[PDB]
Amino acid sequence: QAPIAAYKPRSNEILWDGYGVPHIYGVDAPSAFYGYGWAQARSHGDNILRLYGEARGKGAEYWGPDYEQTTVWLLTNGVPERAQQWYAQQSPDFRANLDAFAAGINAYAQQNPDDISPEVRQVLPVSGADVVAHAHRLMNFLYVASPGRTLGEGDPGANSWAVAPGKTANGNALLLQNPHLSWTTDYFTYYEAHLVTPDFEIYGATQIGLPVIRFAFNQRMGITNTVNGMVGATNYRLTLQDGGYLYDGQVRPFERRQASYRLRQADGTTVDKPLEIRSSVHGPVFERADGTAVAVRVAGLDRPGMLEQYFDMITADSFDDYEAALARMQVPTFNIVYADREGTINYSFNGVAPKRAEGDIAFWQGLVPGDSSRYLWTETHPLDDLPRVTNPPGGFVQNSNDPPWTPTWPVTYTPKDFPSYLAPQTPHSLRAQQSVRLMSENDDLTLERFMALQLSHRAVMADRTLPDLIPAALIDPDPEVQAAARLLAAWDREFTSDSRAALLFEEWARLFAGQNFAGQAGFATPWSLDKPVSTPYGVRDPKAAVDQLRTAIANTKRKYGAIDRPFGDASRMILNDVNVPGAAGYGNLGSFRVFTWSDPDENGVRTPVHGETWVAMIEFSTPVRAYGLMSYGNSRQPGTTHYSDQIERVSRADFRELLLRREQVEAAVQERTPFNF
Repeated sequence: QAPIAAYKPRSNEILWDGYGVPHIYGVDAPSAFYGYGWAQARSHGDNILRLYGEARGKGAEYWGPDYEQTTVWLLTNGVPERAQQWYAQQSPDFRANLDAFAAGINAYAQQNPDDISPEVRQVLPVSGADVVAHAHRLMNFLYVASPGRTLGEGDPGANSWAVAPGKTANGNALLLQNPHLSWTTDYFTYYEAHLVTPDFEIYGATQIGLPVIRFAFNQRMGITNTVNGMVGATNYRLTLQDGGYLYDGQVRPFERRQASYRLRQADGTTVDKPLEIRSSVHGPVFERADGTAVAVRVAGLDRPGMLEQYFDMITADSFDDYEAALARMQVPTFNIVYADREGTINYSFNGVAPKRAEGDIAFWQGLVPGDSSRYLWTETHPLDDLPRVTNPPGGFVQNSNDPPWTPTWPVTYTPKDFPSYLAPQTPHSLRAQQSVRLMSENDDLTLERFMALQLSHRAVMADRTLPDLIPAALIDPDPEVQAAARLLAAWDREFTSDSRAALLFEEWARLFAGQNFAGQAGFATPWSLDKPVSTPYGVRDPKAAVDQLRTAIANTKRKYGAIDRPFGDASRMILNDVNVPGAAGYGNLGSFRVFTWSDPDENGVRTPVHGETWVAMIEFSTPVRAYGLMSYGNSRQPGTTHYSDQIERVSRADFRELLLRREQVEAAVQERTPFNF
C-alpha cells in the first residue's frame, strides 16, 4: 500500500560503492547538494571546472585560441550575464542548494589540490551562478540553439519506455532510461549518484556539472528524457541596408554594445580582443561564411527555473505535483516520460515553443525573412498545447526520437491535432518501429522480460530489403556477388558478435540508404503513418541495388579484410586495458540497443562513438527494483579505477542492481566521506 519507510539521515556522509557511485546522505537539502558537488568534483572535477570556465565566457582567457569560438558564441548570446540574472532570480531555498553544490566543488578542490589539473586551477572558486551558467549553455545553446552540429559523434538521442500495471505480470509500472550520447564529449558525460535527505530521495544519472538528476527515480516515481528537437529558436535572414537592416519597409539601426574578452597567448600572457555585438529586434546578429547576416532569436531566455523544475519534478509527491512543475515551462526541450508506484504513466512532448500564425516546421527551421514583424513571434505555448499521453488504452508509452505520432498503440491523437511547426511528419526510424513493436506485441511483462527486450538488435533493414535483394544478386554473373548473396541469405538478421554477414550488410545499407542509413529513395513501398511499423519496404530497383552490393563487397574487404569477418571481432568496446566483443549497432538499421560504431582503424577494429550510456530499468514494486549500467563507468579522472570497470558487464548485458535502500548501501560501501556543512 504505502511505500517503504523513508531513511532519515542523522549525519552528513557519502557512502561510495564498488563502482564509484556516491550515496550522498544529508541532514537537509543544502547538505545533500554540497555532498553532490563534492562527489562530482571527485569523479569529474577537471572537465566540470573546464566547462564552468567556458560558461563564464572565459575559455579564450584561460586556455587560448582553441576555446575562442565558444567564447565569442557565448558572449554574443549574453550567456554569462544572463546566468548571473537567472541566479539572482532563483527562489531563496533553491539558490541555497546551488550555493551548497558550488561550495562542495570548492571544498573538494581545497582538500584535494593534487586531484585538480594545473590548467583548470585558475577557475576556482566556482559559484552558484557558474552552475546556472553551464546549465543555461547546455540547454539553450547546445540542445536548443547550437553554434553548429558536431560531426563523427552520433546524433543525440535515446529510447524510453513506460509500461502501465495492466500490461505487467506483477501489476507494477516499468520504466526504461536509455539516453544515447557521445562517449567522449565532456558536457555529454553522464554521472550516476544517489541523494538522500529526511525529505527526499533521488537516484540516477545526469550530465556532469548539473546539480539535479535528469534521469531520476526513487521509491515513488521516475522519469526519463529523449531528444525531441523542439524548435526553440529562429534564424532570421536580415536585409542589410544603409548601415542598418530593412524592417517593415524602413531602415532600422542595430542595437550595438562593445564587449571585449582576453585571449591567452602561447607565452602565458593575455591580449585584449574587442567584440562588437550587433542586435536587431529579433536578437544578436551573426555573419556567416557566405556573408549572410543572421539574427538569432531564442525562446525561453526568461525562464530561470529549469534546474528547480527538474528538482520539483523528480521529488514530486504525486503525478499532480509532477504535472504542476512540468507546466512551469522552464525546461526548453525534450520528450519526458513518467511512471510511478500508483500506476500512472505519462509521455510529454516538452519544451518552449513559440506561438506562430503560419508556416510548418521546415519553414521555421530554415532562414526566416528578417524584414517583417509578420515573422516576429513573442509568445510561447503552454503545456496543454503540446502532444501528451497519460494512461493510454495500449498500456505503454514510448519514444525513440521518432516524431511524437506513435507514442503509444493505439494512438490517442494525430498530427492534424497540433500546429504543423511543433514536430516533423517524416518516416519513423526502424529503431522506433521496433520500439513500438516490442512494447505493443508483448503482454504480462516482468522486469526480466522488459530487460531482455531492451537488448533487441534486429537488422530490421535486412527484413525490409533482403527478400528482394538476394534473388537479384544471385543472378549477377560475378561469383563473389553470388557468394555474398548466400552469406546474407543464411544470416539470422541479428547484430550478434558471431555474425559473419552483418558488416557486409551495413556496407550495403550505407549505399542503399545513405551514410546515416536514413535514406528513403531506394524502398519500393514508401513509409506510411497508416502502416507505421511495417513500412517502408522492398527494393525499388533491384539491379541498381546489386551494383550497390558489388561496391559494398569491395568496401567491406577494404575496411575489414574479408566479406565474412565476425561482427564482434571488428566491433570492440575498448576502455583502458579492457577489450570486449561488441553486439547491437546502428539504430537506423533497426537496432533498439544502440552502438554507433566508429569507422575502423587499419586493423578493421571499430569502437562505439555514441550509443548506450546510462541504461536503467525500474519496476515500481514496493520496495522498487532497479538494474543499470554505465558504459564508460562513473569517473573519467586520471588514474580512476571507475572508468573501464563496467564495460565487460555491458558486453554480457550483466546489469548491476541499483541500491537505494540504506541496508543495501551499507553492505556495499567501499569508501566513506564524512562531511561538514
